[PDB]
Amino acid sequence: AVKKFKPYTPSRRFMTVADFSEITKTEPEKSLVKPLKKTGGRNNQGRITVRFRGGGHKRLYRIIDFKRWDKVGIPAKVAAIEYDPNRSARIALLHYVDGEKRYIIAPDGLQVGQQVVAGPDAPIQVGNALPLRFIPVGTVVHAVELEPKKGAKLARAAGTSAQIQGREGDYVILRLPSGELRKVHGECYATVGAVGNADHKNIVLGKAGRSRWLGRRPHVRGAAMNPVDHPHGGGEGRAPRGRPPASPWGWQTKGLKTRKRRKPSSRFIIARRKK
Amino acid sequence: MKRTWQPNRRKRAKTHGFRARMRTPGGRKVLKRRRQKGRWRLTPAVRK
RNA sequence: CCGAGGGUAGGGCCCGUGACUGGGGCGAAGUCGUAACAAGGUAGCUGUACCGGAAGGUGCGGCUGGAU
RNA sequence: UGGGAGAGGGUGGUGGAAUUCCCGGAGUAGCGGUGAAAUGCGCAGAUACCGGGAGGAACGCCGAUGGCGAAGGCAGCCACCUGGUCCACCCGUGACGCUGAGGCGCGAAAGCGUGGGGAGCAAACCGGAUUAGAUACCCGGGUAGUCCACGCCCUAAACG
RNA sequence: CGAUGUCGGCUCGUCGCAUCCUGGGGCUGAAGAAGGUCCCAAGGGUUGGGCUGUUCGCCCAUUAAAGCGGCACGCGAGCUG
RNA sequence: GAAUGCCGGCAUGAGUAACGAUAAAGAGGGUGAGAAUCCCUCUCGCCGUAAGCCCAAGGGUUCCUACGCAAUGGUCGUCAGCGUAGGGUUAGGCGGGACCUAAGGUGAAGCCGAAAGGCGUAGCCGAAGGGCAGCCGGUUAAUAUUCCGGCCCUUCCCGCAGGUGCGAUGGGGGGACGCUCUAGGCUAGGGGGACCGGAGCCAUGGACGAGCCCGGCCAGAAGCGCAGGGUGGGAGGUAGGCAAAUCCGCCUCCCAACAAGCUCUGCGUGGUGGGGAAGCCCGGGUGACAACCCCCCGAAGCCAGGGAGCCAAGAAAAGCCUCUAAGCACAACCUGCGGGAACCCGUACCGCAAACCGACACAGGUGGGCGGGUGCAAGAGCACUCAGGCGCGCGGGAGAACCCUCGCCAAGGAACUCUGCAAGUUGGCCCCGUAACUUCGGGAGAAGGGGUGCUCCCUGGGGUGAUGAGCCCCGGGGAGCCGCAGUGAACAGGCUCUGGCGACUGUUUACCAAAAACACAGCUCUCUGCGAACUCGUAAGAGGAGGUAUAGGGAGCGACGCUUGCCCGGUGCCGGAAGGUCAAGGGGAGGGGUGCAAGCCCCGAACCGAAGCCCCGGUGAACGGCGGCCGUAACUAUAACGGUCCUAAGGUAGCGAAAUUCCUUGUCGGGUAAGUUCCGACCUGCACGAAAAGCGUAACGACCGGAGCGCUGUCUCGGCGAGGGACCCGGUGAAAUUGAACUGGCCGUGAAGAUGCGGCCUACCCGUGGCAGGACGAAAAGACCCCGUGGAGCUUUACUGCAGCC
RNA sequence: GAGCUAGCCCUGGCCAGGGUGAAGCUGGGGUGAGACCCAGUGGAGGCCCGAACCGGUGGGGGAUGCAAACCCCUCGGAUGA
Ligand SMILES: [K+]
Ligand SMILES: [Mg+2]
Ligand SMILES: [Mg+2]
Ligand SMILES: [Mg+2]
Ligand SMILES: [Mg+2]
Ligand SMILES: [Mg+2]
Ligand SMILES: [Mg+2]
Ligand SMILES: [Mg+2]
Ligand SMILES: [Mg+2]
Ligand SMILES: [Mg+2]
Ligand SMILES: [Mg+2]
Ligand SMILES: [Mg+2]
Ligand SMILES: [Mg+2]
Ligand SMILES: [Mg+2]
Ligand SMILES: [Mg+2]
Ligand SMILES: [Mg+2]
Ligand SMILES: [Mg+2]
Ligand SMILES: [Mg+2]
Ligand SMILES: [Mg+2]
Ligand SMILES: [Mg+2]
Ligand SMILES: [Mg+2]
Ligand SMILES: [Mg+2]
Ligand SMILES: [Mg+2]
Ligand SMILES: [Mg+2]
Ligand SMILES: [Mg+2]
Ligand SMILES: [Mg+2]
Ligand SMILES: [Mg+2]
Ligand SMILES: [Mg+2]
Ligand SMILES: [Mg+2]
Ligand SMILES: [Mg+2]
Ligand SMILES: [Mg+2]
Ligand SMILES: [Mg+2]
Ligand SMILES: [Mg+2]
Ligand SMILES: [Mg+2]
Ligand SMILES: [Mg+2]
Ligand SMILES: [Mg+2]
Ligand SMILES: [Mg+2]
Ligand SMILES: [Mg+2]
Ligand SMILES: [Mg+2]
Ligand SMILES: [Mg+2]
Ligand SMILES: [Mg+2]
Ligand SMILES: [Mg+2]
Ligand SMILES: [Mg+2]
Ligand SMILES: [Mg+2]
Ligand SMILES: [Mg+2]
Ligand SMILES: [Mg+2]
Ligand SMILES: [Mg+2]
Ligand SMILES: [Mg+2]
Ligand SMILES: [Mg+2]
Ligand SMILES: [Mg+2]
Ligand SMILES: [Mg+2]
Ligand SMILES: [Mg+2]
Ligand SMILES: [Mg+2]
Ligand SMILES: [Mg+2]
Ligand SMILES: [Mg+2]
Ligand SMILES: [Mg+2]
Ligand SMILES: [Mg+2]
Ligand SMILES: [Mg+2]
Ligand SMILES: [Mg+2]
Ligand SMILES: [Mg+2]
Ligand SMILES: [Mg+2]
Ligand SMILES: [Mg+2]
Ligand SMILES: [Mg+2]
Ligand SMILES: [Mg+2]
Ligand SMILES: [Mg+2]
Ligand SMILES: [Mg+2]
Ligand SMILES: [Mg+2]
Ligand SMILES: [Mg+2]
Ligand SMILES: [Mg+2]
Ligand SMILES: [Mg+2]
Ligand SMILES: [Mg+2]
Ligand SMILES: [Mg+2]
Ligand SMILES: [Mg+2]
Ligand SMILES: [Mg+2]
Ligand SMILES: [Mg+2]
Ligand SMILES: [Mg+2]
Ligand SMILES: [Mg+2]
Ligand SMILES: [Mg+2]
Ligand SMILES: [Mg+2]
Ligand SMILES: [Mg+2]
Ligand SMILES: [Mg+2]
Ligand SMILES: [Mg+2]
Ligand SMILES: [Mg+2]
Ligand SMILES: [Mg+2]
Ligand SMILES: [Mg+2]
Ligand SMILES: [Mg+2]
Ligand SMILES: [Mg+2]
Ligand SMILES: [Mg+2]
Ligand SMILES: [Mg+2]
Ligand SMILES: [Mg+2]
Ligand SMILES: [Mg+2]
Ligand SMILES: [Mg+2]
Ligand SMILES: [Mg+2]
Ligand SMILES: [Mg+2]
Ligand SMILES: [Mg+2]
Ligand SMILES: [Mg+2]
Ligand SMILES: [Mg+2]
Ligand SMILES: [Mg+2]
Ligand SMILES: [Mg+2]
Ligand SMILES: [Mg+2]
Ligand SMILES: [Mg+2]
Ligand SMILES: [Mg+2]
Ligand SMILES: [Mg+2]
Ligand SMILES: [Mg+2]
Ligand SMILES: [Mg+2]
Ligand SMILES: [Mg+2]
Ligand SMILES: [Mg+2]
Ligand SMILES: [Mg+2]
Ligand SMILES: [Mg+2]
Ligand SMILES: [Mg+2]
Ligand SMILES: [Mg+2]
Ligand SMILES: [Mg+2]
Ligand SMILES: [Mg+2]
Ligand SMILES: [Mg+2]
Ligand SMILES: [Mg+2]
Ligand SMILES: [Mg+2]
Ligand SMILES: [Mg+2]
Ligand SMILES: [Mg+2]
Ligand SMILES: [Mg+2]
Ligand SMILES: [Mg+2]
Ligand SMILES: [Mg+2]
Ligand SMILES: [Mg+2]
Ligand SMILES: [Mg+2]
Ligand SMILES: [Mg+2]
Ligand SMILES: [Mg+2]
Ligand SMILES: [Mg+2]
Ligand SMILES: [Mg+2]
Ligand SMILES: [Mg+2]
Ligand SMILES: [Mg+2]
Ligand SMILES: [Mg+2]
Ligand SMILES: [Mg+2]
Ligand SMILES: [Mg+2]
Ligand SMILES: [Mg+2]
Ligand SMILES: [Mg+2]
Ligand SMILES: [Mg+2]
Ligand SMILES: [Mg+2]
Ligand SMILES: [Mg+2]
Ligand SMILES: [Mg+2]
Ligand SMILES: [Mg+2]
Ligand SMILES: [Mg+2]
Ligand SMILES: [Mg+2]
Ligand SMILES: [Mg+2]
Ligand SMILES: [Mg+2]
Ligand SMILES: [Mg+2]
Ligand SMILES: [Mg+2]
Ligand SMILES: [Mg+2]
Ligand SMILES: [Mg+2]
Ligand SMILES: [Mg+2]
Ligand SMILES: [Mg+2]
Ligand SMILES: [Mg+2]
Ligand SMILES: [Mg+2]
Ligand SMILES: [Mg+2]
Ligand SMILES: [Mg+2]
Ligand SMILES: [Mg+2]
Ligand SMILES: [Mg+2]
Ligand SMILES: [Mg+2]
Ligand SMILES: [Mg+2]
Ligand SMILES: [Mg+2]
Ligand SMILES: [Mg+2]
Ligand SMILES: [Mg+2]
Ligand SMILES: [Mg+2]
Ligand SMILES: [Mg+2]
Ligand SMILES: [Mg+2]
Ligand SMILES: [Mg+2]
Ligand SMILES: [Mg+2]
Ligand SMILES: [Mg+2]
Ligand SMILES: [Mg+2]
Ligand SMILES: [Mg+2]
Ligand SMILES: [Mg+2]
Ligand SMILES: [Mg+2]
Ligand SMILES: [Mg+2]
Ligand SMILES: [Mg+2]
Ligand SMILES: [Mg+2]
Ligand SMILES: [Mg+2]
Ligand SMILES: [Mg+2]
Ligand SMILES: [Mg+2]
Ligand SMILES: [Mg+2]
Ligand SMILES: [Mg+2]
Ligand SMILES: [Mg+2]
Ligand SMILES: [Mg+2]
Ligand SMILES: [Mg+2]
Ligand SMILES: [Mg+2]
Ligand SMILES: [Mg+2]
Ligand SMILES: [Mg+2]
Ligand SMILES: [Mg+2]
Ligand SMILES: [Mg+2]
Ligand SMILES: [Mg+2]
Ligand SMILES: [Mg+2]
Ligand SMILES: [Mg+2]
Ligand SMILES: [Mg+2]
Ligand SMILES: [Mg+2]
Ligand SMILES: [Mg+2]
Ligand SMILES: [Mg+2]
Ligand SMILES: [Mg+2]
Ligand SMILES: [Mg+2]
Ligand SMILES: [Mg+2]
Ligand SMILES: [Mg+2]
Ligand SMILES: [Mg+2]
Ligand SMILES: [Mg+2]
Ligand SMILES: [Mg+2]
Ligand SMILES: [Mg+2]
Ligand SMILES: [Mg+2]
Ligand SMILES: [Mg+2]
Ligand SMILES: [Mg+2]
Ligand SMILES: [Mg+2]
Ligand SMILES: [Mg+2]
Ligand SMILES: [Mg+2]
Ligand SMILES: [Mg+2]
Ligand SMILES: [Mg+2]
Ligand SMILES: [Mg+2]
Ligand SMILES: [Mg+2]
Ligand SMILES: [Mg+2]
Ligand SMILES: [Mg+2]
Ligand SMILES: [Mg+2]
Ligand SMILES: [Mg+2]
Ligand SMILES: [Mg+2]
Ligand SMILES: [Mg+2]
Ligand SMILES: [Mg+2]
Ligand SMILES: [Mg+2]
Ligand SMILES: [Mg+2]
Ligand SMILES: [Mg+2]
Ligand SMILES: [Mg+2]
Ligand SMILES: [Mg+2]
Ligand SMILES: [Mg+2]
Ligand SMILES: [Mg+2]
Ligand SMILES: [Mg+2]
Ligand SMILES: [Mg+2]
Ligand SMILES: [Mg+2]
Ligand SMILES: [Mg+2]
Ligand SMILES: [Mg+2]
Ligand SMILES: [Mg+2]
Ligand SMILES: [Mg+2]
Ligand SMILES: [Mg+2]
Ligand SMILES: [Mg+2]
Ligand SMILES: [Mg+2]
Ligand SMILES: [Mg+2]
Ligand SMILES: [Mg+2]
Ligand SMILES: [Mg+2]
Ligand SMILES: [Mg+2]
Ligand SMILES: [Mg+2]
Ligand SMILES: [Mg+2]
Ligand SMILES: [Mg+2]
Ligand SMILES: [Mg+2]
Ligand SMILES: [Mg+2]
Ligand SMILES: [Mg+2]
Ligand SMILES: [Mg+2]
Ligand SMILES: [Mg+2]
Ligand SMILES: [Mg+2]
Ligand SMILES: [Mg+2]
Ligand SMILES: [Mg+2]
Ligand SMILES: [Mg+2]
Ligand SMILES: [Mg+2]
Ligand SMILES: [Mg+2]
Ligand SMILES: [Mg+2]
Ligand SMILES: [Mg+2]
Ligand SMILES: [Mg+2]
Ligand SMILES: [Mg+2]
Ligand SMILES: [Mg+2]
Ligand SMILES: [Mg+2]
Ligand SMILES: [Mg+2]
Ligand SMILES: [Mg+2]
Ligand SMILES: [Mg+2]
Ligand SMILES: [Mg+2]
Ligand SMILES: [Mg+2]
Ligand SMILES: [Mg+2]
């Protein structure tokens, strides 16, 4: 439930921040953090390959368990729910009765001090993880494996969820966060419930500075450049695009589909995305 | 104002030094060329 | 010391006036259409919304002060 | 204290009918629409028929000249939370009442903000007819909206 | 074109006379006063402002008058820009 | 003999400009062949959050001493960062290595690439980060946490004693972390003292004083005291921490809990060891048996891994501790004690600068620490001044024009000018008071105004301490004194009204543009289901991202408010398994060459045959576009209305002579005595218009317009004054430029603007200070224009290719 | 060749003093409970004034310079992109 500020500065007008109500522990589990290497959007050549990145706050990566089938049948307790600067979602700290500690991404409604567990015989209860073939049709579900034992790939971002639409042979049918209908293998694990922090998208950065804190450097328009730099470059005074709107590298950028045609997963995508 | 020469011994050695030249094909030909020319010093002097 | 009042500066209220502008009332025989009164020829009125030279039209919901 | 009727309200669930779309089957030359038509859709296989699926909205019969609320209003079904009311017994308090400027709250539709949702419908808008014209009535499309959540708006032939 | 800096202003003048004023005249449809027109005349004089980069022009208040041109549209090894 | 030729030499400009911050000098005495310039003394001035002191980088002997002055030094030189020589840098504890990791680099495994080579896990390397044991004083001409003195401490080896399941590159704990605000107690540092110590002083009217001036400390092991940090204890279970595990993690149980105890650090004290001023006398001796105490102020530093709040969520690895595994338990480790052992490199000097980077002893640039006092509200601001350091390596005169920097100005007060450019004005603090509008924060320091010093008296609260004195910190009241003036000097907003543009803080053309440009939160379209799209790369491999549609890419628009209309014919993109066209390939009717012949060989129709294009649809916050003519109303004028042609459709709301209006200073109104600008309107909008967004918008702006008030040397209109130059004398001494020159005016002429030709007029020879009309003056082989079948950047439905993609 | 400059990476450092006074919290009022109002506490911010530091707005000087971008006066930012 986003928090607002009074207009005591020009930027505090519209700036909004998360309420951080669900957070119960404010410094990470030391055995589960390792250093995040900030890249600046530069590859092993030294070259920028993703423009306008860098200069954001320092961060520690928190190792997340995206393969909960790791520990079938061993219950765990929800110790605490923490802030994670590396994703939109919040994370949950789990004390397994095993003695082992892990992070998972926190689903909406998950309360501290509750048991969660993983496996075929798991309860259809928020926080548990099962293969998709054991989850009742109609159930919303997150952190879904796209292939068996390859790791949770789908529905991870804050507020996101997938719904099971039916089964077909070894496969189940999911509606992705995007609206796409896709067959996903039954043996793929997924956690019942939606991801939490759904008010995430209602956050208003409020000023240029908050963008810079997030590692986002200023974005310069093609129209603001010269012909040497960009298709939209140049022109005496302001100028309409004067050609079909294009990226820096010339390909069209209003409508041009770019999904590779002969991709093998096409056999598994029933219906392309909504909206 | 601030001019272009801002001497720094580590910088100098690690950039123009003997070992730097030897690591690169281009570097070795530089040494080869300066020897052929008879340069008294193949590499910039730096006190290390 | 107070003190008429004079002076500097900033406010509040009222009246008069102002290029131009908004609609309003009125005016024997102008122009366009015909919205309402008959089921007025699409029943009408209605709050609202959007649209249209103009009356009006349409949507949503409501009233009979609606004919048969 | 003991009982009763009820679409009174809020929350979470859930059922079938139907419309549209999507895949499959079977099948051919038109379907749709009107006062009559045209636009529109259809040999790129439509309409009509069968099976499968997705989704939203509204709840047929019961249903009434019915019932509930202070009004606006409220209609599938289930459960939970909650308001008002009526009747019986004649038990308790002992005038504790009526009204009510201000205040406060509720307040159909439309409309507004932020998210979502979107089948059908349908302002605007487009097209086809009609017409002297037709910024309409009629036909084919169609976006807000109509639906949900939270927050505003506070109007009405809010009427008995 | 192996460069003759190009508007206007400011400063500093100097010259022409086809004379704006002052001096001398003839004609007048010159009563006087004040004008008109032409002639002689370059000695001196020929204002302060509003507007615009402006030259020019319009306008305000004056004035005897508020003249017109040349000097590389005088003058940037003098200034401004 | 010419090439703005090349190399060298030497002229001209010229004894000219200049001699590098306007912080400033004067005398006396030395030294010497020679002295404004070297040494000494006295006086004077400048810096003093430095122009002082200590590190770091870079520099590399510049350091100290003696002897020197040819050159270097912008003059001089006896001096020197200069020449010659000799001397000088001392570490187990400081810094680096024999320790650890960061980005990055390298790289057994492995991957990739014609070659060269590119990747790459572990590992290795890599520092101003982690870790780790030395403080005070003395000494040299020059080194010192290094030598010496005092008091401390680390590691390694060996030995002894005591204790223990010892043992690891493996497991675990720890190291280990942000921003802002901040408590308690200390220390650094500082102010005061009528107390303690001191050579002395009494002046010129007064003072022998509770007088002036000087100083009143530093280090220190154990122990102790004060203040902090860190940290629960036991037991049972145990499937996790990739073997094991008594450790760690998880569960249960008992006790403990704002504590205590244990431990660790800071501070105080502490055996002891040091230091110790003014002044006098010659760096030293005295002072001196120096004294070494009290009160106050007090950190940003210490306790520290403290506490609180916040979102943007804040390195690693070793040292260290614990657990065990092989192995070994004659060992091995732990603790205490003792002796022994302890290596390599740096160490001089400069270091906001004459020793570094700028060709220079160059008004520029250069990271970290200390940076005293008094006053001004605070402070690192400002003025003065301590310690300390300097007077900036040409001087002496003169007292012109003119230039620079500065001071003042009668009356007027923007009349200056493109423009109040510039300079005035205002100026700090305290109190009073403060408008439209607003998004309710603001606008606001709005505007405007009163106060401000010193003396005496009364009184209120706080910190310290003790509750009191003293000291220090905030105040209130009354009565007086002086001057032109009390933030008396120095530092320290002029203000208001009204438009345009951009929401805002930010960003930009290093070196002519800071803006209305870029960015920006925010809105929209679009792509992307993850081995994502996209990007770099031949590739492997990377980024994307250890992210997963509330995410990532691309594009436009640009807070917010109210909105964003019509056109899909064309171009783009999107959908359409049909039809048309369609390459290699399939097919082989039917031909051709050759051979005696089997055969060998070549051409080859129909028909099958992808993407692409055609064709059918969709789609504008996709590329884009959004009409003409004629007529019509009962005064006129004007047309709500009509006719017709065309288009894919004919500009909607809002706005409009505009950052857009050509005609144009449109016309009217406002403001002015006067207004091509400005502001408000009108609308025949040459040629606004809705995300290359339309119309508004409080706040903001070193943006660009217009007006007013205040005040002014901007101006009428100029005057005087100061200093640094310009001038004269002594010293040193450039520069571009230059065919040679014995280099006048007019009117002509001449390749059309003549010192140089003609006629005339004028003119004795040579300089110095000045002014800029000419020498078509200097500088730059015109940057405009053209020319060259010259060049380069850029564009596209120019041609032709290539990457990439299908 | 990134010892200048531009961006990013890793690791350190710096920002005198003064002003404004958001949320929250406490207390008081308020109501059925609330919203909310007032005071105190608090110390937010691409907040305000202003040194260091980072800049380079206007003007003057300089123009064979002290300087191949400097000097003076003035001005922008100064807890943040
Ligand atoms: K040109
Ligand atoms: Mg807000
Ligand atoms: Mg508010
Ligand atoms: Mg939360
Ligand atoms: Mg919280
Ligand atoms: Mg770790
Ligand atoms: Mg990373
Ligand atoms: Mg790499
Ligand atoms: Mg990119
Ligand atoms: Mg980048
Ligand atoms: Mg999170
Ligand atoms: Mg699958
Ligand atoms: Mg968002
Ligand atoms: Mg970040
Ligand atoms: Mg962004
Ligand atoms: Mg941009
Ligand atoms: Mg551009
Ligand atoms: Mg541009
Ligand atoms: Mg380029
Ligand atoms: Mg190109
Ligand atoms: Mg291009
Ligand atoms: Mg373009
Ligand atoms: Mg352009
Ligand atoms: Mg442009
Ligand atoms: Mg243009
Ligand atoms: Mg455009
Ligand atoms: Mg175009
Ligand atoms: Mg294009
Ligand atoms: Mg592509
Ligand atoms: Mg999809
Ligand atoms: Mg630089
Ligand atoms: Mg150089
Ligand atoms: Mg550097
Ligand atoms: Mg170095
Ligand atoms: Mg270094
Ligand atoms: Mg270096
Ligand atoms: Mg470097
Ligand atoms: Mg290198
Ligand atoms: Mg090297
Ligand atoms: Mg080679
Ligand atoms: Mg080789
Ligand atoms: Mg040699
Ligand atoms: Mg070399
Ligand atoms: Mg009077
Ligand atoms: Mg009043
Ligand atoms: Mg009306
Ligand atoms: Mg009439
Ligand atoms: Mg009618
Ligand atoms: Mg009709
Ligand atoms: Mg009708
Ligand atoms: Mg019309
Ligand atoms: Mg309509
Ligand atoms: Mg058909
Ligand atoms: Mg067919
Ligand atoms: Mg649906
Ligand atoms: Mg019925
Ligand atoms: Mg009774
Ligand atoms: Mg309502
Ligand atoms: Mg719709
Ligand atoms: Mg809407
Ligand atoms: Mg009724
Ligand atoms: Mg020329
Ligand atoms: Mg020449
Ligand atoms: Mg020339
Ligand atoms: Mg006369
Ligand atoms: Mg005359
Ligand atoms: Mg002219
Ligand atoms: Mg002229
Ligand atoms: Mg004119
Ligand atoms: Mg006269
Ligand atoms: Mg003239
Ligand atoms: Mg001319
Ligand atoms: Mg001309
Ligand atoms: Mg001229
Ligand atoms: Mg000039
Ligand atoms: Mg000129
Ligand atoms: Mg000249
Ligand atoms: Mg000249
Ligand atoms: Mg100009
Ligand atoms: Mg010759
Ligand atoms: Mg030549
Ligand atoms: Mg030569
Ligand atoms: Mg020579
Ligand atoms: Mg020679
Ligand atoms: Mg010579
Ligand atoms: Mg000479
Ligand atoms: Mg001369
Ligand atoms: Mg000179
Ligand atoms: Mg000089
Ligand atoms: Mg100076
Ligand atoms: Mg000074
Ligand atoms: Mg003297
Ligand atoms: Mg002297
Ligand atoms: Mg001398
Ligand atoms: Mg001498
Ligand atoms: Mg001396
Ligand atoms: Mg003397
Ligand atoms: Mg000082
Ligand atoms: Mg300093
Ligand atoms: Mg040197
Ligand atoms: Mg010499
Ligand atoms: Mg000499
Ligand atoms: Mg000699
Ligand atoms: Mg010399
Ligand atoms: Mg010199
Ligand atoms: Mg001598
Ligand atoms: Mg030495
Ligand atoms: Mg030692
Ligand atoms: Mg060794
Ligand atoms: Mg190769
Ligand atoms: Mg290395
Ligand atoms: Mg180190
Ligand atoms: Mg660290
Ligand atoms: Mg050490
Ligand atoms: Mg010690
Ligand atoms: Mg050691
Ligand atoms: Mg170990
Ligand atoms: Mg840590
Ligand atoms: Mg950590
Ligand atoms: Mg923060
Ligand atoms: Mg101490
Ligand atoms: Mg003090
Ligand atoms: Mg006394
Ligand atoms: Mg003293
Ligand atoms: Mg001590
Ligand atoms: Mg175990
Ligand atoms: Mg043990
Ligand atoms: Mg003695
Ligand atoms: Mg500090
Ligand atoms: Mg600390
Ligand atoms: Mg802490
Ligand atoms: Mg590491
Ligand atoms: Mg044994
Ligand atoms: Mg032990
Ligand atoms: Mg060794
Ligand atoms: Mg040393
Ligand atoms: Mg030093
Ligand atoms: Mg400096
Ligand atoms: Mg320094
Ligand atoms: Mg020096
Ligand atoms: Mg230089
Ligand atoms: Mg010097
Ligand atoms: Mg002192
Ligand atoms: Mg002050
Ligand atoms: Mg001097
Ligand atoms: Mg100086
Ligand atoms: Mg002199
Ligand atoms: Mg003189
Ligand atoms: Mg000066
Ligand atoms: Mg005076
Ligand atoms: Mg005056
Ligand atoms: Mg005035
Ligand atoms: Mg005045
Ligand atoms: Mg003026
Ligand atoms: Mg003037
Ligand atoms: Mg100007
Ligand atoms: Mg002042
Ligand atoms: Mg106000
Ligand atoms: Mg006002
Ligand atoms: Mg306003
Ligand atoms: Mg307000
Ligand atoms: Mg202020
Ligand atoms: Mg007073
Ligand atoms: Mg006094
Ligand atoms: Mg006392
Ligand atoms: Mg100020
Ligand atoms: Mg006012
Ligand atoms: Mg801008
Ligand atoms: Mg701006
Ligand atoms: Mg704007
Ligand atoms: Mg705006
Ligand atoms: Mg903006
Ligand atoms: Mg902006
Ligand atoms: Mg700022
Ligand atoms: Mg520039
Ligand atoms: Mg440039
Ligand atoms: Mg430039
Ligand atoms: Mg540049
Ligand atoms: Mg340049
Ligand atoms: Mg400039
Ligand atoms: Mg510009
Ligand atoms: Mg600026
Ligand atoms: Mg820009
Ligand atoms: Mg922009
Ligand atoms: Mg917007
Ligand atoms: Mg979209
Ligand atoms: Mg590429
Ligand atoms: Mg990664
Ligand atoms: Mg508004
Ligand atoms: Mg409106
Ligand atoms: Mg179109
Ligand atoms: Mg189309
Ligand atoms: Mg199209
Ligand atoms: Mg034959
Ligand atoms: Mg077009
Ligand atoms: Mg076009
Ligand atoms: Mg329209
Ligand atoms: Mg509209
Ligand atoms: Mg107009
Ligand atoms: Mg006008
Ligand atoms: Mg306009
Ligand atoms: Mg314009
Ligand atoms: Mg225009
Ligand atoms: Mg024109
Ligand atoms: Mg005009
Ligand atoms: Mg014009
Ligand atoms: Mg006019
Ligand atoms: Mg008018
Ligand atoms: Mg007027
Ligand atoms: Mg007009
Ligand atoms: Mg435009
Ligand atoms: Mg505005
Ligand atoms: Mg505004
Ligand atoms: Mg600004
Ligand atoms: Mg500005
Ligand atoms: Mg003015
Ligand atoms: Mg003057
Ligand atoms: Mg003077
Ligand atoms: Mg003389
Ligand atoms: Mg001489
Ligand atoms: Mg000399
Ligand atoms: Mg000659
Ligand atoms: Mg001659
Ligand atoms: Mg001569
Ligand atoms: Mg002559
Ligand atoms: Mg001629
Ligand atoms: Mg001539
Ligand atoms: Mg002559
Ligand atoms: Mg001749
Ligand atoms: Mg002659
Ligand atoms: Mg002749
Ligand atoms: Mg003559
Ligand atoms: Mg002379
Ligand atoms: Mg002369
Ligand atoms: Mg001349
Ligand atoms: Mg001249
Ligand atoms: Mg010439
Ligand atoms: Mg000339
Ligand atoms: Mg000349
Ligand atoms: Mg030149
Ligand atoms: Mg040439
Ligand atoms: Mg040429
Ligand atoms: Mg040239
Ligand atoms: Mg030409
Ligand atoms: Mg040609
Ligand atoms: Mg040719
Ligand atoms: Mg060419
Ligand atoms: Mg070029
Ligand atoms: Mg080319
Ligand atoms: Mg560097
Ligand atoms: Mg700061
Ligand atoms: Mg204040
Ligand atoms: Mg307060
Ligand atoms: Mg609090
Ligand atoms: Mg600020
Ligand atoms: Mg400047
Ligand atoms: Mg100025
Ligand atoms: Mg240059
Ligand atoms: Mg220059
Ligand atoms: Mg300067
Ligand atoms: Mg200054
Ligand atoms: Mg300032
Ligand atoms: Mg500031
Ligand atoms: Mg500050
Ligand atoms: Mg910060």
